[PDB]
Amino acid sequence: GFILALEISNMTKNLKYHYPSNAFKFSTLLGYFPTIMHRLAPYMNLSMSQKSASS
Amino acid sequence: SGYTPEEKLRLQQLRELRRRWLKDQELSPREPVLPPQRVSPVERFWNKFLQDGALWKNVIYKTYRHSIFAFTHVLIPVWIIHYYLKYHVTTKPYTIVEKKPRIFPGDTILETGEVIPPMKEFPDQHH
Amino acid sequence: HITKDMLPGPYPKTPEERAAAAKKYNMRVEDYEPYPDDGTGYGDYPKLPDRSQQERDPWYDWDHPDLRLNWGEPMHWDLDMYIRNRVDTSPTPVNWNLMCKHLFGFVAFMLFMFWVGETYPAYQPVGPKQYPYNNLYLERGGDPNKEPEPVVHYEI
Amino acid sequence: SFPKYEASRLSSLPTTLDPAEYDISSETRKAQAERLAIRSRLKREYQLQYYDPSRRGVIEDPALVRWTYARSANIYPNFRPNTKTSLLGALFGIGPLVFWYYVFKTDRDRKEKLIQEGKLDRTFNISY
Amino acid sequence: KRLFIIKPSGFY
Amino acid sequence: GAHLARRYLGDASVEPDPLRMPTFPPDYGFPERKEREMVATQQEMNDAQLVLQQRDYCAHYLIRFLKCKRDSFPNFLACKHERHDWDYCEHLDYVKRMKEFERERRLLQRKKRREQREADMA
Amino acid sequence: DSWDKDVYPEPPRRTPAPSPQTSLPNPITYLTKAFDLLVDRPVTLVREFIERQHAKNKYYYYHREFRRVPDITECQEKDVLCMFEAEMQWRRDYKVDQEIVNIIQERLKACQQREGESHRQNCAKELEQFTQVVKAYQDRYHDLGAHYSARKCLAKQKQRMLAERKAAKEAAAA
Amino acid sequence: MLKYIIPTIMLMPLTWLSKNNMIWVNSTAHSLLISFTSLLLMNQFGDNSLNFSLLFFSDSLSTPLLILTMWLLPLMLMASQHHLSKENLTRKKLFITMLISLQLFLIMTFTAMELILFYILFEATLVPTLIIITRWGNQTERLNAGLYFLFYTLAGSLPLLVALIYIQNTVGSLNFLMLQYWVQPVHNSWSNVFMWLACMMAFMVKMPLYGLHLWLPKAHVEAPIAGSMVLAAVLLKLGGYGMLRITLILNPMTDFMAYPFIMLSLWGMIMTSSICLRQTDLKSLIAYSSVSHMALVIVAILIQTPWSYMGATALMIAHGLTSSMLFCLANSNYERIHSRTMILARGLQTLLPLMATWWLLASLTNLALPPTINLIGELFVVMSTFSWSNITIILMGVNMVITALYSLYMLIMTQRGKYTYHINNISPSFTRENALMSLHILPLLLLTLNPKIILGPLY
Amino acid sequence: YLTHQQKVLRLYKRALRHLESWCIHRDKYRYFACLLRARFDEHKNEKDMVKATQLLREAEEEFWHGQHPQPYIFPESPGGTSYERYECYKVPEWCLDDWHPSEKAMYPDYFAKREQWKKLRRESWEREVKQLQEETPVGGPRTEALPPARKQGDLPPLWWHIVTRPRERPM
Ligand SMILES: CCCCCCCCCCCCCCCCCC(=O)OC[C@H](COP(=O)(O)OCCN)OC(=O)CCCCCCCCCCCCCCCCC
Ligand SMILES: C[C@H](CCC(=O)O)[C@H]1CC[C@H]2[C@@H]3[C@H](O)C[C@@H]4C[C@H](O)CC[C@]4(C)[C@H]3C[C@H](O)[C@]12C
Ligand SMILES: *C(=O)CCCCCCCCCCCCC
Ligand SMILES: [Zn+2]
Repeated sequence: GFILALEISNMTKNLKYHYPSNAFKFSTLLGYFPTIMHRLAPYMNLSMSQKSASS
Repeated sequence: SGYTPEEKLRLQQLRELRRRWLKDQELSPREPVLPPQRVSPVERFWNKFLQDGALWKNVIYKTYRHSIFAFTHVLIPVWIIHYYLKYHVTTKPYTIVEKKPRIFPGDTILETGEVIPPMKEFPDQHH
Repeated sequence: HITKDMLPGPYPKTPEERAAAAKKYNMRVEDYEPYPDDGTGYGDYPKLPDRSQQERDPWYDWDHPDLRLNWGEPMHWDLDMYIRNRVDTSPTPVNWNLMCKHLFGFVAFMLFMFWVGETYPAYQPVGPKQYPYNNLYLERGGDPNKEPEPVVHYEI
Repeated sequence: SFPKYEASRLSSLPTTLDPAEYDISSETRKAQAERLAIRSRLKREYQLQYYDPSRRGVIEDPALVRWTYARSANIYPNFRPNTKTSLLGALFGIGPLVFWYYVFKTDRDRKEKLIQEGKLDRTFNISY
Repeated sequence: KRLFIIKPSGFY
Repeated sequence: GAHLARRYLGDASVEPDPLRMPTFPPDYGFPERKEREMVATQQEMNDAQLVLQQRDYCAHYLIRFLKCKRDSFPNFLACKHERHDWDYCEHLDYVKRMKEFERERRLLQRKKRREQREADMA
Repeated sequence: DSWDKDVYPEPPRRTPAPSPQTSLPNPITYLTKAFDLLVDRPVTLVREFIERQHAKNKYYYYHREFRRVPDITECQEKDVLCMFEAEMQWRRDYKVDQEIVNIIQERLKACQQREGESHRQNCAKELEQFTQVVKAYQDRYHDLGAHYSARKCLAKQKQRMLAERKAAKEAAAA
Repeated sequence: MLKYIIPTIMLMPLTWLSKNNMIWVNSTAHSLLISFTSLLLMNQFGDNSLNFSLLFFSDSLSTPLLILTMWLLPLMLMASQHHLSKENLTRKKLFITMLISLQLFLIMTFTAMELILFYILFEATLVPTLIIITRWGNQTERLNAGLYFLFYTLAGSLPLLVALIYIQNTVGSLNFLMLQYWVQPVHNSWSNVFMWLACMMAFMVKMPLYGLHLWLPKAHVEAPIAGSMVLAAVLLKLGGYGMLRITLILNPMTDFMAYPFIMLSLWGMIMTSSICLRQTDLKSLIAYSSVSHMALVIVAILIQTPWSYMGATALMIAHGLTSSMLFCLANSNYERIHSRTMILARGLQTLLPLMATWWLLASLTNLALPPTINLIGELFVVMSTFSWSNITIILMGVNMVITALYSLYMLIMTQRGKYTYHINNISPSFTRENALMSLHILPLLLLTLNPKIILGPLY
Repeated sequence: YLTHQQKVLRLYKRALRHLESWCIHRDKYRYFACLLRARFDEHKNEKDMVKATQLLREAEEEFWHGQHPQPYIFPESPGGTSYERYECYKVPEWCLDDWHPSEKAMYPDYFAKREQWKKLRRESWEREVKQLQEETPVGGPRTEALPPARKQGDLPPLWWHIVTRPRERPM
């Protein structure tokens, strides 16, 4: 891991452009589990409460 | 894109008021006006006693405050706890249960003097 | 001291009513969109975009900074669900569909592999370990009266 | 050539990628003029009372009153029993009650049968 | 520099 | 491991099954086979309070090590010799398990050749 | 002395004698001496003074004793005066039986801690007695409901007795 | 019970015959002396109840409710002072007379030995309660709230009157001690199905049961603070106390007749807990919170296990103090901003540091943080319902999650964020307001030390 | 409403900030920062309102495809891990009017020096109101910008809360 990380770490200095990868964004955004479950579950529960349970 | 002719005036007019407001927020040397307060005779002693560095005599205050702490936060509680456990908790059945001590072959029991026979001879090997 | 004409009312039927309704809620008469008149009780309350308060400009000078609101602005029917502590609808760097496919695929793949790795366990080349006195029959709570089935292990 | 952004109800369309932010006509430009005209009038009334040094209390906000009033009191007078409201009322009002009745009635009928037979382990079950 | 810190009344 | 490939990517009837071993009689092939002896009696282990997974043939070394540790306190670096003795004694117990495993593997293959020989002629 | 040793039995203690194999000073012994001096000694003096005051003013409290009265089986139908005394006695015995299950449970829990890693064998006596009393408690006072009473307990018993009577007869039929 | 009935009645002469400016001081002081003497009711025996006379008795179920009732009266007088400070002197004394007469009926209701006497006093609490809501309520909707509060209770009570009189003719007595010995099982017939409903629907509507609760958001919101405290703390417990008595004479029919009401309660509490996540009115959110906690009590009473009856008694007393405290906290804000909207005043922790401490403790006990008696009662019911059916743990657990969500949502909207800029009259909390919250929470947290006095007759 | 120049400038600022996050290393960012500037300098003179618009729309679509998933944020900027942090220490000025007299007595100079602002605020209020109601069109204001003071001794209209707003590190 050190060798693979250290050499991969050393490649940040090179003047090479980046290629946005799905694997990179997948790790950056925590697998989307927050961005989905923290927008979907609150929306469904808080929409049933007003439309169905209350009104 | 920059400020219109009037905008530069308003910000300057406010920026002068704003910087004057922040100056009023400073406290005068006398403030805060603390009402008269009395300390204990013990407190007065250390106020002037400790002024001199005197590393040899400075540790005394360190041991003094730690000596008091151990007495009021360790010795008193353990007195209350030990008195509580010995004469109120341990006088009730099964309140304190100890895992019985392990007896090894070759030990001597302090209750009867019994000696548990040692284990048989091993097929000794040096490895 | 709000009067009956300054409060929400029934669905606007005539074109004139929508003008009065839009003026009541501080909106342009061409920008006022009442909810569908399907009988769910919305009346003439304006329908605003389903955008979370987190999207609104964070640098603009709001009357209510934390709610991103202006005194007199018509509040969304679901304002309390779109507060900054709740559902957020801001644009995301990755499309919503691609997010669900990737996350579901990852979870789906991992679960299958654990099942694959369950029927094919990795162990070491050793037989069952041996314990004395009939596989510890007495130690493991065996009945003292009923003599156990003898179990014998041999040197090897 | 890039994948055109796809917007769901929880992922709003970015303003930059929105075609409505570039094609600016005279109406669109004028439309924002009136929006900021009303938004300016309200911002004026608030500041007259907000900054007034002789005011102590709460600035009543009719927008806030209308919001709460529609959410509570103006719902029933605007309710019509129709196909949508009737079907949703039964599905969300009576469906869950019937569902849970058979989940629990079936479970207790099953358990009660075992206990009578003696097939349910209740060796140390003395707290209920 | 000592600055006056505005707090709600703590007397009550 | 490596022997997994011979059971998963290969025939399973030619490999031992740790959930079924031993699959052959213990005395088969061993005339008057010897039996392992336990130096420590049941009472000694019971009074020593050893975990059931330690109540094994390798006991009577753990007891001696535990007795030393109680005696060398606070010298916790001592009793190292007794640790190695118990580590070694357990090691011998582990190898014997491998011997039982290799013995099982060979016997299974022996049954394979014997069955094929009489099967092919038939 | 404080509590009866027959109700709450404790096996005789056995403490191994120290057999040190090191020249270093065992700190626990030194702390033990300090604790017995700076903690145990001052506490005992205070307790001794308190104890003497108690002996000066000595008085007694008595354990209430209830004489048995006719139980529900001997009460006539719809006779509240007899049923009242029978039911109160049943409720009292219900409380006593609840505490008996606690005494047995306390012995079972005490055995598990005292025996350490050998509990599963040395505590088979406690477990068997615990299993017996619990089953006796379950047969009498379980499934009665929040509105339990002597009448409900009696009816459950008669149901159990009838099944036992029929079960023996049905088996003996073969 | 004459040692508490007569002193309570003497609070009426004390109020009318006292100086004009001393009506609050004298009534508060003497109503606290009455509460002090109610602790003599804890002379409870393990086998027999404390039977005073032919009319009144007090077992371990009535005693905790009696102490709660007599403890609330002084708290109700502290709360009402602000909004009655500018009212005609005679009408201030009529208001106080209503509260005293309401305590008089309650303590006689919780101690009546005869169910028809229980019904009369159970039904007599309506008149003083309705008058408080409609006369001293603040909004126009108070008039519509009284009618809903009136005809919901009576629609269920009048059938109960027929059933009670029917039982007396068949059994020969409605005395509770007699019913404990002369009770006969209820045969499964269509006739007894409607006896069971008559005996229960009166008590269900007061709990209230989900479905029959529409009167509670109206009556608990349009009433003054003093009315809202008694309504949610005690008057909801007349339904619970009634069922804990009348289910003695309803076995074994309760085994199957409880299914529709358990489903309405188990599912109802999820529904009402979810409503609290979207309520725009702070007082209304607290009202809907009562329906969820009282749904556990209905389930607790209908399964009839010793662990369920111990949980129900603890839940009622625990919710009695918590619900009353929450209404008082919401009322302290209302006396400054004069609006019940939750999202109008925010960040109040910045302006009222100590009142936010009460908010925290009120919310923590509301979401049943152990070892509070709120958790003890809820925990006991969960264990009892698990034995009834293991699947109920799903519904019970889901409600705990939703319960903690709206409890902290209420604490975060009003006590956190940024203060509302245009609200400039948030004066420091008065000693009266701070003492009002202490008298709720402090006894609530003390009962954790000795909780056996609120665990009912089956302890 | 935003002009084409305003939108173009914003895209240039965001791209560098995201590009800065991509590169991390300064020298690498410096290399790519200039190349990004070069791509912008080659369309500055474009006077075609249609071809220029197409560039911006295509420019934005390229930014979205390459935007950093986790761009750097300044701690006190919206999204950075200090935004609104000290809002819990910002008390409104009017709270001091509720202080007990024995508590105002601790700061006699501050409160003596505070009555002046209250005295100043009341006196200026009438002029500030009059100035606004005479410069406001018949139909009401068309924007939120406010005029300054047009005399000497007159403070700008609506200055009280802007001037007196809580500090940024009050406690
Ligand atoms: C907020 C909106 C409203 C939400 C409504 C509530 C959610 C509705 C979900 C849909 C309904 C699902 C329930 C289906 C009926 C139950 C069937 C079942 O699977 O029960 C499992 C288990 C069986 O137990 P038993 O009672 O003995 O029944 C055996 C029958 N052969 O039953 C049990 O023993 C109890 C087991 C409880 C498990 C823990 C609770 C589940 C939730 C845990 C958190 C989420 C993690 C899920 C993964 C862990 C699952 C245990
Ligand atoms: C011992 C510790 C550090 C002293 C030092 O070495 O500098 C000092 C710092 C603050 C002191 C404590 C606090 O001052 C509060 C208490 C005040 C009195 O000193 C009695 C005990 C008391 C609880 C103190 C015990 C101890 O002396 C403390 C804890
Ligand atoms: C087997 O029982 C464990 C599964 C294999 C894990 C270790 C994998 C690494 C060994 C293979 C590489 C050999 C050359 C170093
Ligand atoms: Zn007020």
